[PDB]
This record gives sequence, C-alpha cells and structure tokens, in this order.
Amino acid sequence: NYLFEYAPDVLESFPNKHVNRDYFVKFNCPEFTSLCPKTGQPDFATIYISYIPDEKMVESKSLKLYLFSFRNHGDFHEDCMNIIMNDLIELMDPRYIEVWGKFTPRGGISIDPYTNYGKPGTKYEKMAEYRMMNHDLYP
Amino acid sequence: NYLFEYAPDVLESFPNKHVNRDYFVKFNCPEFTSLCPKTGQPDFATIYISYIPDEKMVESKSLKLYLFSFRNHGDFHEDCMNIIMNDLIELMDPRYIEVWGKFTPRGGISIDPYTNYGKPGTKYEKMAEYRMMNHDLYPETIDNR
Amino acid sequence: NYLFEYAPDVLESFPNKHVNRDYFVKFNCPEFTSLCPKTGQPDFATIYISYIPDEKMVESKSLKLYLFSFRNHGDFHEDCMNIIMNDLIELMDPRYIEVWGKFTPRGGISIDPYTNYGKPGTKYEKMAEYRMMNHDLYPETIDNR
Amino acid sequence: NYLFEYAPDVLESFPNKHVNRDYFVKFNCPEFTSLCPKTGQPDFATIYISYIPDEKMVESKSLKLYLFSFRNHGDFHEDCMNIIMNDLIELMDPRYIEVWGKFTPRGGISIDPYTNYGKPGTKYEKMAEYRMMNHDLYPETIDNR
Amino acid sequence: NYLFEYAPDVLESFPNKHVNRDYFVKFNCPEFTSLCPKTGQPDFATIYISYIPDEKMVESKSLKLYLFSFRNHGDFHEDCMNIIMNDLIELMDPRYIEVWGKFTPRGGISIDPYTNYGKPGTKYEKMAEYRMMNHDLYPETIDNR
Amino acid sequence: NYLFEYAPDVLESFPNKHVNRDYFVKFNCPEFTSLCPKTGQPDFATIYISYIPDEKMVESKSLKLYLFSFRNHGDFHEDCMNIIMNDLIELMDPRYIEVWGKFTPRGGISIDPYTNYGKPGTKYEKMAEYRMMNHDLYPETIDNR
Amino acid sequence: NYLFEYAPDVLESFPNKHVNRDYFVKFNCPEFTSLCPKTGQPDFATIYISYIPDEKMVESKSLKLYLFSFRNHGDFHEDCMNIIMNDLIELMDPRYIEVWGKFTPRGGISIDPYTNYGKPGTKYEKMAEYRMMNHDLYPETIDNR
Amino acid sequence: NYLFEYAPDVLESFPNKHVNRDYFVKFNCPEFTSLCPKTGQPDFATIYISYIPDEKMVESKSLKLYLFSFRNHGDFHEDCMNIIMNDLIELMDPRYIEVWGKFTPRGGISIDPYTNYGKPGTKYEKMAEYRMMNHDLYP
Amino acid sequence: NYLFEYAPDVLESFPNKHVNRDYFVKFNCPEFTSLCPKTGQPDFATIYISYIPDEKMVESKSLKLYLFSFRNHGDFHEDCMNIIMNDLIELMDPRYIEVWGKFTPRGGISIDPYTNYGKPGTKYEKMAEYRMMNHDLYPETIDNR
Amino acid sequence: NYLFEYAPDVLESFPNKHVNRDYFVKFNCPEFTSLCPKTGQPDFATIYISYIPDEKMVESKSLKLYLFSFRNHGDFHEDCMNIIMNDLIELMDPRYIEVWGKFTPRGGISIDPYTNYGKPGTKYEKMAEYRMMNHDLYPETIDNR
Ligand SMILES: *C(=N)c1c[nH]c2nc(N)[nH]c(=O)c12
Ligand SMILES: *C(=N)c1c[nH]c2nc(N)[nH]c(=O)c12
Ligand SMILES: *C(=N)c1c[nH]c2nc(N)[nH]c(=O)c12
Ligand SMILES: *C(=N)c1c[nH]c2nc(N)[nH]c(=O)c12
Ligand SMILES: *C(=N)c1c[nH]c2nc(N)[nH]c(=O)c12
Ligand SMILES: *C(=N)c1c[nH]c2nc(N)[nH]c(=O)c12
Ligand SMILES: *C(=N)c1c[nH]c2nc(N)[nH]c(=O)c12
Ligand SMILES: *C(=N)c1c[nH]c2nc(N)[nH]c(=O)c12
Ligand SMILES: [Mg+2]
Ligand SMILES: [Mg+2]
Ligand SMILES: [Mg+2]
Ligand SMILES: [Mg+2]
Ligand SMILES: [Mg+2]
Ligand SMILES: [Mg+2]
Ligand SMILES: [Mg+2]
Ligand SMILES: [Mg+2]
Repeated sequence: NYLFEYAPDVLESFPNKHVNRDYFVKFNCPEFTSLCPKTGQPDFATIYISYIPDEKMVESKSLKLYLFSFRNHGDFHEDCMNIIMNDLIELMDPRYIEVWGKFTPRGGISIDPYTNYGKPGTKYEKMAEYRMMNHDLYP
Repeated sequence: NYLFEYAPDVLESFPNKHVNRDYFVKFNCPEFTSLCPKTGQPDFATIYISYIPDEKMVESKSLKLYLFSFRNHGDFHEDCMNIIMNDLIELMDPRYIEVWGKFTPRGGISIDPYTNYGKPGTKYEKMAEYRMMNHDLYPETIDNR
Repeated sequence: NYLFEYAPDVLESFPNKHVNRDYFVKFNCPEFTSLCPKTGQPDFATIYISYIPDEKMVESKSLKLYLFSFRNHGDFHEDCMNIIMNDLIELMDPRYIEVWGKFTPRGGISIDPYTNYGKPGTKYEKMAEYRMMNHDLYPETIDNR
Repeated sequence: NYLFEYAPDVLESFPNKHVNRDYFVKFNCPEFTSLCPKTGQPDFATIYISYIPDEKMVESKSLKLYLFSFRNHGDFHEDCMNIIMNDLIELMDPRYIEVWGKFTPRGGISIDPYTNYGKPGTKYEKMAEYRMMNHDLYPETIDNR
Repeated sequence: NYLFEYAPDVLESFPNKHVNRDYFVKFNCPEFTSLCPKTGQPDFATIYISYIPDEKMVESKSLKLYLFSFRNHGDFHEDCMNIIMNDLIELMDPRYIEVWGKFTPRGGISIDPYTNYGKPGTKYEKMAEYRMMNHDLYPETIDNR
Repeated sequence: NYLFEYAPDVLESFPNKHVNRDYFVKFNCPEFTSLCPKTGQPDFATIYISYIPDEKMVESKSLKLYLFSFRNHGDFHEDCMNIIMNDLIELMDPRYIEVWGKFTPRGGISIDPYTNYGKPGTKYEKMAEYRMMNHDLYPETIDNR
Repeated sequence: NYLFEYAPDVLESFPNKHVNRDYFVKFNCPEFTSLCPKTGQPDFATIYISYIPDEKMVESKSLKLYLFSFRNHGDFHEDCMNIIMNDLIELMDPRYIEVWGKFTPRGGISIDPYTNYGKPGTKYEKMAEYRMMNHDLYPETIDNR
Repeated sequence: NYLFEYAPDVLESFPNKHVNRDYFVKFNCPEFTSLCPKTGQPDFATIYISYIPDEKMVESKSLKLYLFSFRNHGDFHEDCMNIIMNDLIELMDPRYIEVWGKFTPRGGISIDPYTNYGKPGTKYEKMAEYRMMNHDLYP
Repeated sequence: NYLFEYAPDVLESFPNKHVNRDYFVKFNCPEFTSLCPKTGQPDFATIYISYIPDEKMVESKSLKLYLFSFRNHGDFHEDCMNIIMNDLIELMDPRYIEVWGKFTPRGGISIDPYTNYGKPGTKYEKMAEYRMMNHDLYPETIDNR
Repeated sequence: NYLFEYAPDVLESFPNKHVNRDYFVKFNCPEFTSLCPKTGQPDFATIYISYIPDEKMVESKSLKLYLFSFRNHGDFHEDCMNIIMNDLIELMDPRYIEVWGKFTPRGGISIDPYTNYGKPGTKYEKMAEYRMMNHDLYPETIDNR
C-alpha cells in the first residue's frame, strides 16, 4: 500500500506550539535507499535531517512514506539531498534546516552530501554559512 | 499506587548552597516512556537534562515521579521535551537548562529533539544561543541496532 | 538493467581454488532490503553468509545482484534467510553453509533469523548441528539505536 | 486503542514453511516495561527471545502487542520471563525456546533471569540442559551505567 | 535507617511459582564495598550471583539490604564470597548457586574469588563440578584502568 | 585506622617544582561512595578531578584519605562535588580546577554534577567559563548497565 | 626500601576457613616486570594466577612483594611462570593452581606461557590435565597494538 | 644484517628445566609475511605457535630471525605452516605442537591453515587428533 | 613480477568522477612493511591515507603495489610517511591529503607519524592547519598486545 | 648492561629531512615504570608523547633507554612528565611537544598528568594554550579494571 515512485504530496505538518524559542529536532534515517541515475543500481544511506522550526513541524510517519517514495526512483546523491531539503522547506519554511546523507562508500569515496539553508536575511542565514563551513573541517 | 497521568505538581526543589558560582548538573534518564498521541502506541527514550542552577535545585526523587507521569500521557516528542523543560524552568528559575531527548525509532526513524534556555538578557541567553547554533555539529551514527 | 523481482537465475559459480581444504568464505551484505508480506512496508537487514565450498564458489558480484533482487519481493524474514540458503545450496553443493540475518526493528522488536546446513552424513552435518545447539549463547546488546 | 493489561490472547502464529530443518529465530525486545508487584513502580528490560520452530512461528506484530500487554501488569521479573516463555510454548509448541531478560537496576542491583525449554524426551531437551548448565560462564561487565 | 555491620537476618525469600522447571536468575551487584581486616581500608567489587531456585527465591531489596551490611564489616574477599554464598544457601536451599566477585586492585593486584554449590547427591552437584572445572578458562584482560 | 566522617584536615600538599609552566593533572577516582541525606542509603560515583597547579600540589594519599572521609557522611551529590572542589581550592590555591562526578542511578536516573573554578581576574577565570560554556556538548550514552 | 632481588621467603599464607568446598581464587597482576637473562633488557607481562585452595591461602600483600622481587631478576618467561607456580605450591599445598603469563612483544613476538598443577592422584590432577589438553583452543587475536 | 632467504639453521633451543610437568608456551607472531608461489605477491599473517615441550625450548629471538627468513621466499600457505612446524619439531622434538596461520583474507576466503603433531604413540598423539577435530568446529 | 625496491613509477591516476565536490577518499593498508635503516630489521604498520581530489584519483591497485615497493627500502617511519605523501601529491595534485602511520612496537615503543597537506592559499591549507592543531587530542589506548 | 638510574644523556637526535612542513609524531610507551619517592614502591604508566619537529628528531632506541633510565629513580608522576618533556625540549628544540602520562591506580586513585609546550612567541605556543584549555573535555571512563 506504498508509493515507491517520488511523492512529495505525502509530506505533512502539524503546528509548532512553541514559536518563542529556537529548538532543534533531528530525524535519524538509516533505511534510506534509492536508484542510481546511470547504472540503475540501488544506493543506500543514512540521512540525518535537522531543523529549527518556525511555525510548522514535519510529521514523522509522513516523513517515512516520503522517504520510501525514493525507493524506486533515480537521480544523483547531491540533488537527492537538495530535493529532500527543498520539499521540507516548501513544507515547513523553517528557521533553519540541514540534510546530511551518508552513503555506503563505493571505491573508497565516502560520498556524504551535505546541504543546509537559513531563513534569508536572518541570523539563520549566518548560522547556515557557519555550519556549512564547519562541515568540511571534520566530516 | 503511583500516578501515571501528567503531574507537574510532584516536582519539588531545595536551595542551592553554592549560588556564588556556575556549575552544571546533569540527569541521565534512560527509562523514559510515553504515548504517541494519534496512535496510543508507546514510545521510549533516553532524556539528558542539564542545567546551571540559580537559587533552586530539582530533587531527584521528584524528577523520577515527574517523568513517570508521562507513562500513560500522549504527546509528540518535540512537545514533551519543551514541556519537561518548561516545568523545570517554572520550578527552578535556572540560569541555564537543556533537555535532549533521544527516542527509539518508529517506522525506521528516530527523533532527537533538543531544547535549551538561558535567563533573558544575561550571559546565559547568549550561552543558550551558542549551544543552539553549535548543537550537534557531529551527529553520532545511528543504524537502529 | 537490474531485476528487482526475485531472481535466482542470476547466481553464478566458479571452481573452488582449494578443494583440498576447508576454508570459510565469508560474505557480508549491509544493504539487503525486501518487502514484508502483510503490510507492503520495506524491511532492512545485514546478511552474513558463510560457507565451506566443495567444488564451487558463489561469484561474489552475482550474489550482490541476487540480494538486490529482493527489493520488491514480499516475504517474512525467517523465510527469506531459508530461501537464500536454499538457492545457495542448489547452486554450489556446499560442504557447509550458514546464513545469519539482522533486521532493523519494527514495533520496537527486531528479528534475527539464523539458519545452517551441512552435507547429510558428513562431519559437516555434525558441524551444523553443533553450531545450532551453540548459536548465540551471548546475544549482543541491542537498544534500537 | 491498545491493551496494557496482560493479554496472552493477542498472540498469533503462522505456519513454518521450512519444517524439515532446524533454524534459530531471535527477537530483540529493548522496549519492555512492567510494574513491580509490591511497590507499583515501573521496571524496564531488554528481553532476548530465541527459539527453534516446529510448525508454528509467532507473528512479530502480535508479539509486540503481547509484550505491551505488560505495561500496567505487575509481576516479579523471574515470573515474567517464565510467563512469557510459557505463553509462547502454548502458542507454538516449539522444538526449543529461550527467554533471557536483562533488567535496569533498582537499589543498585539488576536482575537478569534466564529460562529455557526443549521439547521433552528429544535432543532439544538436551540442548536446554546443555545451554542451561553452560549458561553465563562469563557474565558481561556491569557498572550500572 | 540502614544496618552497616553484618546482618543475615535481613534476607527474605518468597515462593517460586515455577518450581517444575530449571531456570537461572542473576544479580549484578556493582556497588558492593567492605573493609580490609588488618588495615581497616575499604575495598570494592562487583559481585555476580547466579542461582537456580528450588522452592524459595531471594527478595531483591532484602539482598540490597544484606549486601549493605558489609559496608563497615572487616573480612577478606575470599571469605565474603563464601559467606554470601552460605547465607543465601541457608535462606534459599537452592538447586544451584554461584557467587563471583571481582574486586578493585590493591598494590596492583586484584582478587576475583569464585565459589559455587549444587544440592549434594543430585545432578546439580555435578553442575557445580563442571562449572568449577571449566571456570574461567579464558580470563579477561585486566590492566587496572 | 581510617576516619569515615568528613575531614578536610587530612588533605596535604607539596611544592610544585614546575610553576613556570601550565600543566594538567587528573585524578581518576572510581571508588568514591557517600550517604544520601534524607534516606541514609549509600551512593556511589566515579569522580574526576583535574586541576592546573600554581605553587602547591595535592598529595595523592591524602586525597584518598580525604575521599574516604565521605563514606559515612550524608550530602547531596551536587554539594559533594562543590565541597570537594572548595577544600582543594582552599588547600591548593590552584590556577584552575574542575571536579566531575558521575553517580550510579537511583529510581532510574543518575546525576552527574560538574563544577569548576579559575583564579579570579586571570586568564584561568576565562578558562573556567569557556569549559563551562562548552561542557558536555555531546553527552555519553547511559542505559544504566 | 623494598627488595627487588628474588625473594620467595616474603610469601605469607593464612588458613582457608572454607576447606569443605572447592572454590577458585584469581589474582590479576597487570604490573609484572623482570629482566631478560641474556640481554639485561626489561620485560613486562600481565600474569593471571588461579588456584583452588586446600588448607592455606596466599595473602595479597605478600604476593605483591613477591612479584616485585622479580624486578631486577633475570629469567626466561617460561621459567618465571614455573618458578612462580612452584613457590606457590610450596607455600600453599593447593588442590589446584595455574599461572598464565602474557608478555609484551620483543622483536615482534610475544610469549604466553601457561602452567598448571593438580594435587597428585586426585580429581585435581585429572583437572590439571583436562585444562592442559584444552588450553587455549581459541587463541585471542594479537596485533601488537 | 638479516637472512631473508629461507634459513632453518638459525633456529636455536635451550634446555627445559621443568621436564616433570606438562606446560604450554605460545608465541604470538603478527609480523609474518612471505611471497606467494605463483603470482609473487606478498602475503601476510598472524602465526600462533603453541607447544608443550619435552626437553628443549625454542629461543624467541632465533624464532624471529627464522620467521624473517620467509620474507623473500615463496611456497603455499598450508606447506608454509608444515614447514614451520616440522623445523620446530626437528629442533625441539616436543610432546605437542600446533601452528595456526591467519592470513589477511583475499576474496572472502579466510585461508587460515592449521597443523599439529603429538609425540607418536603417546597421549599427545590423541590430544593432537582431538585438538585438530576441535579446530574446525569454531575456527 | 613485482618491484620490492622503492618504485614511485608504478603509481597511476585517473579522472575524478566528481570534481564538482569535496568528498574524502580513504585508503586503508593493513600490510605495509619496510626496512629500518640502522639495523636492517623489518618494520610493520597500518597506513591510513585520506585525500580530497582535484582532478585526479590514485588508482587503488597501483597504490597497493606502490606500498609493497617498500618491502626492501630502508628508511625511518617519519620519513616514509612523508615520502608516501609527496609521491601522492606529485601524482595527483590533490586539494587535501593526509597520511597516518601506526607502527608495531620495537623496544616497547611504537611510532605513529601523522603528516598532512592542503593546496597553498586555499581553504584546504586552512583545513590542514586545523587538523594538525587538533590531531589526536585523545590518543587511543595502547598496551602492545 | 643497561642504565636504570636516571640518565638524560642517552638521548639521541637525527636531522628532520622534512623541515619545511609541520607533521606530528607520536610515541606510545606502555612499558614505563619508576619508583614512588617516599614509599620506594613501583609505579606504572603508559606514556603518550607527541611532538612536532623542527630540525631534530629523537631517535627511538635512545628514547627507550632514556625511559628505562627511570626504573630505579624515584619521582612523583607530575614531575616525571615535566622532566621527560624538558629533556626532550632540550634535545630537539621542537615546534610543539606534549607528554601525557596515564598511571596505574594506588589507593584506588590513578594520576594522569598532561603537560605541553609550544615554541614561545609562535603559533605553536597558541596551539599549546589551545590544546591545554581544551584538554580532556571528555575524560575516558575509568573503573580501575
Ligand atoms: C508519535 N509519537 C508521533 C507520530 N508522529 C510524530 N511526528 C513527530 N514529529 N513526532 C512524534 O513524536 C510523532
Ligand atoms: C513483516 N515482515 C512481518 C510482519 N509480521 C512478521 N512476523 C514475523 N515473525 N516475521 C516477519 O518478517 C513479519
Ligand atoms: C520489583 N519488581 C521487585 C521487588 N523485589 C523483587 N525481588 C525479586 N526477586 N524480583 C523482582 O522483580 C522484585
Ligand atoms: C584486605 N582486604 C586484604 C589484604 N590482603 C588480602 N589478601 C587476600 N588474599 N585477601 C584479602 O581480601 C586481603
Ligand atoms: C540522595 N543522595 C538524593 C536524593 N535525592 C537527591 N536529589 C538530588 N538532586 N541530589 C541528591 O544527591 C539526592
Ligand atoms: C628474554 N627474556 C628472552 C630472550 N629469548 C627468550 N626466549 C624465550 N623462549 N623466552 C624468553 O623469555 C626469552
Ligand atoms: C628504525 N627504523 C629506527 C631506529 N630508530 C628509530 N628512531 C625513530 N625515531 N624512527 C625510526 O623509524 C627508527
Ligand atoms: C608516589 N608515587 C606518590 C605518593 N603520593 C603521590 N602524590 C602525587 N601527587 N603524585 C605521586 O606520584 C605520588
Ligand atoms: Mg547502534
Ligand atoms: Mg545500539
Ligand atoms: Mg556500563
Ligand atoms: Mg581495563
Ligand atoms: Mg551502559
Ligand atoms: Mg590489540
Ligand atoms: Mg592492545
Ligand atoms: Mg576499565
């Protein structure tokens, strides 16, 4: 009973009851897999998704169906992370978000795509830039 | 007989005998459990609470009884952490507090909410903000085993 | 072009380099996944496969593909570990084989099936029998994280 | 929506498609909790349950509900392990089963009861006596942390 | 209040509801401490106590009270493991019991006494001998850190 | 003989032969134990104490004697880490010092107090604040085993 | 001032208060050091001694002083283990003793001598022989790190 | 200053001062390497050597030069172990000996050659057979 | 046909698949060995090599061979780790590279050299500089076994 | 044949063939032992020594003899770490050095002194202050075993 072709319509949110404070929520996602765009051969990752909400929070079970909808779909690793992040923004429009994918290595290349976004003009935009900068120093 | 419905009133406090300095007290709470509000399904976590006290300290036995009262209480994980923190800010009026909840997976996915608080306009507010900006730069590895 | 419906036909063998000898060959697959028959929801495991060949060895590439062929097959985990063992037995006529499966949890519970075989009448059958009587005397610590 | 008063009847089985082979299945159950009989206070454990089937497997979702069904039932740990074992023997009439429960400490002491059973008059009874007599020759280091 | 000088009387038992089976129960006890009989200097150990009950079980809190009773009691470690064993034999009349204590080092050398018992005349007696013959065949690495 | 009620006087110091440099010395102290002030029930912790000396160092055996002096002394853990810190500040007048205690759990919850200090007015004072601001950013996994 | 030349005379013993049963006492001795007889080069080991006592027990402090006396004493590792055991058989007249020495590598190569002894014509002689026949069936992994 | 072509003459022994008792000595040897006989490509192992002496013991430093003398020599893994064991017998003529080589795996094959020998006719001959039998059950 | 005298010429490169990106590529060599210049005696290590490519990647086969070419080269370990880094830099023009070396002990002491580089002027040079300032803040426990 | 009374003069250096690059070299030294100054009793440690060279490397065989040279010399642990650091600064005049000593426990307490140095007025002095101020933010678990 499961969309395994790409399905952002599945994502869902509930209100944040604590808009006064900045807090962090992290989803750990070790069951992520999707198709590789050229070969067609499955790829696998743990996805770590962290966000500071503004007014809307993503619902867990809807994030899980969302993540499954990748199982039978192909696009690259970097884009894949931007896709996930952008839908999550579209969904929540949060103060801050980051999506870090850790793919099983293939040739010694730990292909570990990292993206983030802070709300434009705000102190989050600078936190993005700062966290991004940090990311490489010890990934 | 224990009360397993939500009970902020249990919480008790005693005077900090060492107000003149900043120190950190941590509680490790591996035995935490509650209900998913939509499902009724139980959910489990380890909660870390750390706080620099001002004039009042939380008494452990009461923190135990307080965390038990979640046992048959539905709420989303993110709310619980915020609610636990608020009851503690209300009881204690701390310089600084953080509550970090690490829940066991559902549907493959586990939720780690982290909230903090510094006393407004003080060096602790800026502290809350530095530890938020910097929270979890190096996320630990999670395989669900 | 990869088959994501169950596909035994993709398994291939080659001549064992030392028939003279008993050596274990070990395969370790951290990315097996299949469907769960009741609900359609995906399942995840690391499969450990060890065997002592007679004349034939499984071509390690083709085993990878074989395992990916489970990605849309729907079966229970116990059954899967037995299908994989059987298919490998049919392909290879091994002296000894075992397949151990470590699933990620569902509902808080994870399921580790372990199945073995040794050639009937041989000391390999004695070996499989002893390994079953002694399997997992000390289960590893599991907290779903 | 869920039963949390003790309910054996929630247990479900399905046929073993591989009756003619001995294999092991393990359930890791890190989310168990019940009440202490005198005090009323919550107990916590990881339960490991490994069993060899004959004709009936226990369905995991149903084992889940069955384990939940202990959240508000009080019993001593030793009892609980034997009750769980007994309701699983009832349900499935298996060749061999073991239940090993590892509880969080109280008063500094933690209690880890281990119970097994092999179908009487068979090699499995001997496996039980063997696994019992060799039980925990090397107990894992415990420091309560 | 809490008796800190030695106290067998505290120990309490309750019937075994499952006498018709053999099962093990273990107590992990990482908080034990006692006195050295010449010097008067405290010593510390983790004690493991595993036993197969017959009709009576030891009540957990009474055990914590019984082990507290060594806090200001002088004895050598070898004697303490035996005394502890004897008081529990006397209270319980168990089918089998063992007491393994791991002490923290002194002058560079730690002492790990291990004593057991089985009901004289029975298969449990032979158990004790087997477990004693085979005790600690692979001793763990200790580096005093 | 050995004083088991609290005793600052025992502490002793000796000159630092290397005052013209900053260096750290740590004491690992896994054998500490004390009383709970309402109940009277013993508690246990590993305490880490690290400090940067100025002119005086703490003499190791005197420290063991000083920590013994809490064995029959009632206090809460938060106060003990501070008292310990104050007696060593008073004895030593160190450039920097911290005392981190990790207690064993009670009713499921362990308390890890962390306090520090640096000479007021100096760069060490800023050290203390930095180490306090950045304390325990990644708290360790505790499961009470 | 301590004596660091070989000194069997230091060893002291006290009565076993529990002669009526067989129990094992283990000493972990991580701090053992001596000299290579040809080189003068110091050599280091961890020694495990385990023994079922008869009427006499070795006193730890004396075992400490005894093992120190190797500090400036040359002998091959295999001899030391045999000599340590003999001094202990001479002092104690035990039912059973084993001494297992694990030395740190020289020239890439480390030497693990293991010796044992059962009281002649008794069930302990047969014990010495069973634990010799079976010694180290599963050697632990050594990489020199 | 080191024989790296095969050199059994290097081995050396000293008397056993305790001929009354059966005891075990084990050498752990993680620095073993030699040449593979066909390809010519280096192979690597930990060698665990255990013996119960009779009257003569092997000297450590001479066992180390002996082991080095393999560095530049080629023969198979199984033979290699029998070679080491046989020289050690020739040297010591012990009550019991076993040589277990654990080579870095190459294709998933843990090529872990195990040989032993008990003194012919004695209770060691049966201990050999028994330990050999044990070896496979959990190697 | 393999060269066992030092042979840089055997290293080969290929086009980086994602120049667009920063990914670490990691090589892990558990079987490096070379000669020690003073004494002629062989030396052993595990070499860890990580780098961020620009346009070129080292062909992993040829790196294996390159490393085997040290088998009769005589040099110190610090020098070796630098020769290997240099040769890799010359071959690949990497953005960032580091080589960490873990030798087996000689005389009781083991030597772990660590060397890095980042393209001069780039943020990679900032990266190498920070990694050197922060390298091995917590050395792993080493007991030569 | 060997010096075991303290002897700085045994230290030897050789030129750095890679002067124009900062790199780290670590010495793991698990075999260290000295005498306690008052008691006369043997002390034991693992010493970690990491340093960045300028023009002179310390030769390891000579560091070996230098460390042996402490076997019969008495000093306190804190002193010994500073003496070792100082004789190594003398010998090599390096960009940066640290000596971290981890000693076996006495009276329950073990002492782990950490000392560093960066060449004064340079970036290395800042690295020392940094590595000092961030020293041991997470102390390793110690249980004395
Ligand atoms: C149940 N506890 C539950 C169900 N869906 C959830 N979504 C989020 N974000 N958090 C929860 O705690 C959820
Ligand atoms: C889904 N795969 C599923 C649902 N219930 C199960 N029960 C058992 N025993 N095994 C499974 O794989 C199950
Ligand atoms: C509470 N669960 C409790 C209290 N006392 C106990 N004693 C034993 N043996 N087992 C328990 O589970 C106990
Ligand atoms: C003190 N507890 C002490 C001192 N010496 C001892 N020797 C032995 N064997 N056992 C002890 O418990 C000892
Ligand atoms: C007993 N030691 C005890 C009981 N309750 C406590 N609460 C706090 N906060 N600290 C303690 O040390 C406590
Ligand atoms: C020095 N301790 C040394 C030198 N050679 C030895 N050979 C053997 N077998 N044992 C030793 O302890 C040796
Ligand atoms: C032999 N390789 C050797 C001998 N002495 C050494 N000293 C140092 N520092 N490094 C080495 O590789 C050495
Ligand atoms: C013995 N080595 C000893 C005795 N007391 C000591 N105190 C300190 N601080 N350091 C030591 O190394 C000590
Ligand atoms: Mg995990
Ligand atoms: Mg885990
Ligand atoms: Mg623990
Ligand atoms: Mg240890
Ligand atoms: Mg733990
Ligand atoms: Mg090791
Ligand atoms: Mg080691
Ligand atoms: Mg330890």
